[PDB]
Amino acid sequence: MSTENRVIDLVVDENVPYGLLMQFMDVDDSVYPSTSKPVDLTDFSLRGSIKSSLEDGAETVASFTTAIVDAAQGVASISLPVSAVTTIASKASKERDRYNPRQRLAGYYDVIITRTAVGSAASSFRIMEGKVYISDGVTQ
Amino acid sequence: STENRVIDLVVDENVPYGLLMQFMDVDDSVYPSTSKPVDLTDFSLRGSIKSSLEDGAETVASFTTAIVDAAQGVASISLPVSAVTTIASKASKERDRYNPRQRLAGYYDVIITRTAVGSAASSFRIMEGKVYISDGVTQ
Amino acid sequence: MSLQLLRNTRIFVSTVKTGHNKTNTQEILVQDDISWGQDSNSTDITVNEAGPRPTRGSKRFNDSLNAAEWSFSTYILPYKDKNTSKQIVPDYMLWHALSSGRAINLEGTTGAHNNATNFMVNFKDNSYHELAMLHIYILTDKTWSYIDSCQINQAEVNVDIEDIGRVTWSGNGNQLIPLDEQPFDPDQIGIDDETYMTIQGSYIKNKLTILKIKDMDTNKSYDIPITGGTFTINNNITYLTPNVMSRVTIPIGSFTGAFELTGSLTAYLNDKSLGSMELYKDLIKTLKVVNRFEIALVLGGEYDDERPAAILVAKQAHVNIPTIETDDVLGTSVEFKAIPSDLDAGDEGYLGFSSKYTRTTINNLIVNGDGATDAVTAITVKSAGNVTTLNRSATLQMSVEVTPSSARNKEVTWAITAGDAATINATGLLRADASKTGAVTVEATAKDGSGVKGTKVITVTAGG
Amino acid sequence: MSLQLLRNTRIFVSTVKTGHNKTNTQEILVQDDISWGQDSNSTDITVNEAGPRPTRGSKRFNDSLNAAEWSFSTYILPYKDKNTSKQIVPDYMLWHALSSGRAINLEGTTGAHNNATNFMVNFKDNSYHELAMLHIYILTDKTWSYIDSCQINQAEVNVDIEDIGRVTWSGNGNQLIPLDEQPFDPDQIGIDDETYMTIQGSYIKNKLTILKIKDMDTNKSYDIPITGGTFTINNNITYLTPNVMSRVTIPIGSFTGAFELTGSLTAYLNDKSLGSMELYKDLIKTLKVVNRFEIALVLGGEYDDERPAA
Amino acid sequence: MFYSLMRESKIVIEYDGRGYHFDALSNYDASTSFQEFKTLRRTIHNRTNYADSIINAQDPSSISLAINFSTTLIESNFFDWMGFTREGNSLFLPRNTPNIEPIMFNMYIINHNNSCIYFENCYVSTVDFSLDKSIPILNVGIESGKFSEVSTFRDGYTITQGEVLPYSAPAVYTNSSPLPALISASMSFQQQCSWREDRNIFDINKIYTNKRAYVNEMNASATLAFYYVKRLVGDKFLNLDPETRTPLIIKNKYVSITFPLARISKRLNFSDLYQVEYDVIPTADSDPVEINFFGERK
Amino acid sequence: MFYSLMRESKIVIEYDGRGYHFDALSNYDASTSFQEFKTLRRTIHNRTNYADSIINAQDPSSISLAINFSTTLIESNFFDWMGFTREGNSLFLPRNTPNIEPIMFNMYIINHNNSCIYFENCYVSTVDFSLDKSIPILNVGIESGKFSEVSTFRDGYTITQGEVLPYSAPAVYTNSSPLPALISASMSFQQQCSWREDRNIFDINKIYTNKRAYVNEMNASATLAFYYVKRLVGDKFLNLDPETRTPLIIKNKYVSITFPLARISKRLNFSDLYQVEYDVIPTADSDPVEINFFGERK
Amino acid sequence: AFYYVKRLVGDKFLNLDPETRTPLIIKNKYVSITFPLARISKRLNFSDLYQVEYDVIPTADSDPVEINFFGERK
Repeated sequence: MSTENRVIDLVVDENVPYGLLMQFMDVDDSVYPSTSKPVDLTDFSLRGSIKSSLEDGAETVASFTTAIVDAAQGVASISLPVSAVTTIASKASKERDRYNPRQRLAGYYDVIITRTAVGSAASSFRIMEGKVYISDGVTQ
Repeated sequence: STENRVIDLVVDENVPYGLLMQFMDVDDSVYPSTSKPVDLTDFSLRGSIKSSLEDGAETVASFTTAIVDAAQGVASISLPVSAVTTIASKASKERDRYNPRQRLAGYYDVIITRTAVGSAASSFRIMEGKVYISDGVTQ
Repeated sequence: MSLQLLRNTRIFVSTVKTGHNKTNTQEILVQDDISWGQDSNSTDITVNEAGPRPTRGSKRFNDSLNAAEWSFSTYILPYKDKNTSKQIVPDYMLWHALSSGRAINLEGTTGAHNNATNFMVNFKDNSYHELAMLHIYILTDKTWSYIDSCQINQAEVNVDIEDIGRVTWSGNGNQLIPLDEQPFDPDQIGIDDETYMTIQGSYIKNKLTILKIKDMDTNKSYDIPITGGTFTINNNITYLTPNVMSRVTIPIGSFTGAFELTGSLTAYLNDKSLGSMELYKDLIKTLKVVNRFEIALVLGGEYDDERPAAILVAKQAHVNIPTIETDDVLGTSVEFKAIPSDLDAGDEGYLGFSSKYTRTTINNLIVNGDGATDAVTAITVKSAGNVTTLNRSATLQMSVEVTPSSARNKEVTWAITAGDAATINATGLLRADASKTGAVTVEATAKDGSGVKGTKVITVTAGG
Repeated sequence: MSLQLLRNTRIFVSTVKTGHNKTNTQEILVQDDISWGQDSNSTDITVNEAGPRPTRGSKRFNDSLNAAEWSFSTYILPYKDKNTSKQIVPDYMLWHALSSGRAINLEGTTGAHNNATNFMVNFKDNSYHELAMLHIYILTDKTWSYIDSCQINQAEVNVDIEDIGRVTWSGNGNQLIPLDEQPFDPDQIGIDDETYMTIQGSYIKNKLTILKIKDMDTNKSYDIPITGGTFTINNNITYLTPNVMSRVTIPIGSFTGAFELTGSLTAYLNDKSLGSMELYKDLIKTLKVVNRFEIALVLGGEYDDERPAA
Repeated sequence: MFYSLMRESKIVIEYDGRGYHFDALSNYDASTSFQEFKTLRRTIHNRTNYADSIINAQDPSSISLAINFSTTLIESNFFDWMGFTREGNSLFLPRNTPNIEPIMFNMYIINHNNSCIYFENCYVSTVDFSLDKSIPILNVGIESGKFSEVSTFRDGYTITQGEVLPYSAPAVYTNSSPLPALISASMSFQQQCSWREDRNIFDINKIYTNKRAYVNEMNASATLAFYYVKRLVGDKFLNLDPETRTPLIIKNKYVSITFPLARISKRLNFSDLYQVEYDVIPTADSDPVEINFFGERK
Repeated sequence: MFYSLMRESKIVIEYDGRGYHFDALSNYDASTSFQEFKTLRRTIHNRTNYADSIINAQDPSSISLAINFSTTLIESNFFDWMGFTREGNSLFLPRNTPNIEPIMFNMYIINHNNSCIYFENCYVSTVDFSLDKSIPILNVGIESGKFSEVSTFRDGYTITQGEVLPYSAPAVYTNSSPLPALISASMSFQQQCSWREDRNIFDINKIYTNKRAYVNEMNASATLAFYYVKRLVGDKFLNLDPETRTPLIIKNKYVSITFPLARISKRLNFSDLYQVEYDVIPTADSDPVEINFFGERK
Repeated sequence: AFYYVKRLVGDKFLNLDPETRTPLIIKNKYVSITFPLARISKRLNFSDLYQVEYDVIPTADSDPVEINFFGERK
């Protein structure tokens, strides 16, 4: 009955690899209390992309590298290497904000988890969405 | 709590600078928070002082990292008096509002790093902020 | 032993109280309506008894001094100086202290900064509790005086047709101080005859006033011949004075209020297409809480040959619901206010002054923000190899040609508008498929906001 | 492509928004001082910080529309019409909407009702929260417009000697609506030359103004030659508009206030019997909390032969 | 950065999995706060100056909305959620409170840039509107247990309030005999619930939020203001005597609150013009109080 | 029908069978109300929503009159009715309260068309007037037990207040030495009675009205406001020390309140111009407090 | 007293959650009150422009609260 929070804004650090890991857990409310079992990520793949705008025809700033850490514990990690961080930093907006000159808007990102197989239905699902920001660094 | 990486350094003119970081790992599960210090193995810190955040900015100076007493977690970041003079040379002539002795010299950030402790380059930024030169009178 | 006349007053604007040179102080050509002064507050303590033989006596105490008031009017007189060859208005530091709170830097890109094409003022850097600080120096005949630590409160500009373009300045100072000795030689700092000739060569006449208004929510440009108007740049600066019972006090510091860029524009009702009547009817029919209008008031007119002009641009403006002003000839009033996209973004509007505005220069000032940066004027989209059609399952990577050839932003976006028989990417590589037997279109628009259209009707068929 | 002049304005008063005929709409002969319009309210939201580098930006919202204001002046022009042979004033529905809140019925005995002798207006039936409802139609040159659901707020009558008898109307409407198409042919509904001649035959001159004042507590009629005066019929009508934060709003309904019939009469002091001096001295000598006077202001004068009068 | 303007907001009430976006909102007021346990342990050893304060609970929020009447009558759901039984477009005050706990619902206060404040476990505790010579408006008062900040939300695109109803003068009747010289008819309805605080030792080192509540009572009330008017000497209909049972109805063109039997108490004020004031409550055995909602044309 | 205007009214006080029409009345305020017993019998069987309210008593009325001083001095009867003993035109504050119960009288508030409100079992409970630089006026406060509506009444055609007394500046003396720099002399007199509620089980199903009352105490008080004035350094006459017993008189051209021995407490305010404030009450063994009423020419 | 300002969606630095211990300083050009560790409670008002209100007190084990008095030039 409560609300979800699909909109998440990420903040990356320039010159540093960014690593985010998501855990999918099955839940239920019954006579016995909340029973949680990790979701088995088999045939589950992720794919995320970043563009500088929502409107059609937006320039693709970069794309995220997807991997699954532990299927039994239902843990998947979505991250990008340091070179991708530099690429996004180059393509970010040059407009600074006072009280914190570090952060600059980089664009919008989405993540779809999908399960593709002959017996599996062609079902996709946008797990998250939001904007990507950059914390500019001076080292390196 | 939350995040407090942003702290500004005020270095003194004509005086060598040295900062002593007692790395620590507090956990608030138990009401008296655990005072366990992190153990400094396979750790290196890197920090450069660069005027402004724009790309291609000239490197005003570079921090000199010291790792001592790894067991109890403490560490030192420092730079010689010559580095202090080089920083003070390029500092802006406009003085800070709250202190008429400080002048903005640039930006900085130090980055911890694990080098293949588990075949992973787990390097993340520790702190950040602005470096301020405080004009001296002795010399 | 002498009387002082107002006609012999000379006003100098300074940023320094010592070391006065030609880059810190210049004379400001003022008019008859110049005024300055400082008022004082007092109080009367009176005993209020009720019995017979009551005490009837008062007593006065000086308790505080008010902030000094000054005001004067000047002509908008853009010109180019021989030293730097960059268009500059003589009272440029007034514009800077109005626009931004940083040190003056005409080479920069915020506040009052000039160029080889035009003099520009933008309010992108006015987020300060104490804007650039001036010192008005007043010279009446022989005696000197000045107001200490002034701040430009506002600048009134009245669009009064059959009159010359003029701006009225107002502000406040900490204290008016009379000076017995000459601060600087007014003969040297004051403007000489050569620059006076150069200035009087360029005058802005309020009669030749064209206005450019466009509804950003509907893309409808209106043709409104103005009758009279005014716009203000207001800072709402309030001066703080301490309260001390034992000694009189003068203001110590100030704090800028809310930056307002409002206006009011009167015009007659026109039944012609895209006239005043259409704008009034659209505004009273929509009845919207918020409006997005682009307003570009161009004092001095637009012409192919070089003419002086002063331009106010409001990118995202807010227009009040108009009212009909019943006179011998029916009219209306278009009261507007330039609001920013975000509160802490500034950029509510900007101004461009120059004695050399060709129509293209003001157009690219309006659409690009600078008179020197060229802007695209027209586009015809080009296919890959002068191709006129396409068949099923065939690519068409279309290109673009733009005019002028020196526009700063030569890029375009891509879109499909009419028909559903193809798809286009960011680069422009149009792609189709089978079962596409309809006529589809392709469009392109520039990223500088010029409003240029690139269209082509490609006759995609089912193939041979 | 045309400019519109105020001199070509023509005003029609209607009780219906459709089916306009000669019994629902008539032209009202207005003067130079005619005016109409509608104002809008707004608001500025400004951030008021105290620190260094404060935010200096504002924002405007249209929040509501005010009630439409209209006003015009007309000459008091009684005459008899050929169709009914009953004395009637051309702007009679204005008088009715001022007087009573019921449907117009000139055959009745309340509000604006006429006769073979005179046209009469009494306020015996004005106990209504919403008086008779009009619709002012404005024709400037070629374009049309009208104010929706008007109400007669007041009627100013200024007794200005060496001038003609005139009445100034004021009121409010829900909304001013511009009409692109012609509602009704103004040539037919507008007054023709015959009734214009009949009207201009009868004019009321404020100079020939006799006043009849009598103290009902003492039975003392006074002879007061007037110098200048005015009387008002006021309804104190207030228009209610709803407050909605998301959308602009126009007034929705109204409510009549307290009906006031005041006046002011200036005259010179006369030492003659039953003059101004006697009235002034009696009034300042009695010093009574309440007075019972009979006042009959007769514009246009009284004469043995037939004369126009209000 | 992003400032939050009240005028640029949207209030959506989430009930039964459907979003009731309440447009035609004149003004709303809300606040959020936390409860602290601040004790100062001054001892003979150390007469300290620094307190021991820990935040352990969320103070319940008190949200008040002012909503204009609308043609689609979404605002009657506030009576529906507050406990009234429904038949057609008329709301009955039940003889007995139906359930122990009130009807709980969530509420969103949307703003630009995915900003939102999420009030949960809300219940309608007060609804009162004054039928007067100004446009009627009902001020509802809801109390929340838990407030939160969320990124995505529920926005009532379809379920919304229509155009505001035009003003119409109120009139109060006894059966069908009008009561003369009305000034201001104010109606009040309440669901005086109470939070059941169940903060226990298992919630130590955690923030507690109220979750469950019970209804102490429901009631319908009205205060009528008249001018002291008498038509006869020693009149029987209009006087100051109390009326144990009398049928009353406060009628409008769009709403009519009916008391099948009413207990009226009168109060005379010797003001500039004498005013009498009624205090109308339903009797013990009176039939359920009616509240009709007529959109247009009754 | 007939509306009731305050300006068109006449207040007549009925004492001893004679009507004291108190003209020169600046303003009066009054209210009438009833007492209810409203209980809600919510049970586990039926958690009802309808209360059990019965009107069983009339709440005592609190009528306040503001009366200008007059040349015929009818207003001194308020001191006479409140308990002061009379000798000539001077009213004494008795050493002991004479009777247990106050002096009861009825009061009418007449209006046009035979309309009236009849307050019964009234007593004067407060009288205070401020001698100041404005026209003096004494606000009397009476409490009623029973209010009623009557057709015919008592109207004081003859017994009426004359012309208002012209203003005269107040002056306060000690013996015959004037006290300088007076601002506002305010005098207060009270008869702090209390209603004896005797509502019993024989009054069930009936409306009860208070009938009998007893005097808790009478007192005379005055608050004097001066400007802090000193004539000498270390002055003895004018200072801030309390004065256990000192003869005081607040004198006017038409009234003079005398304290044969007074207990004065002083209070200094550091305002724009320093002001001292006295608190004058008669001592334990002081002679009766005098209140003289001079019509004209003393 | 602040204005309710957020820079990100789901921001961590600026929110309504209580802060058990955080170093705070209310600084001026002539005075600076320092709380080495502070207990902050937040309160949001849905006024014309949303305002948040803090309630800053020093913690139990916080170092002494500083009050500096700078005459001129710090």
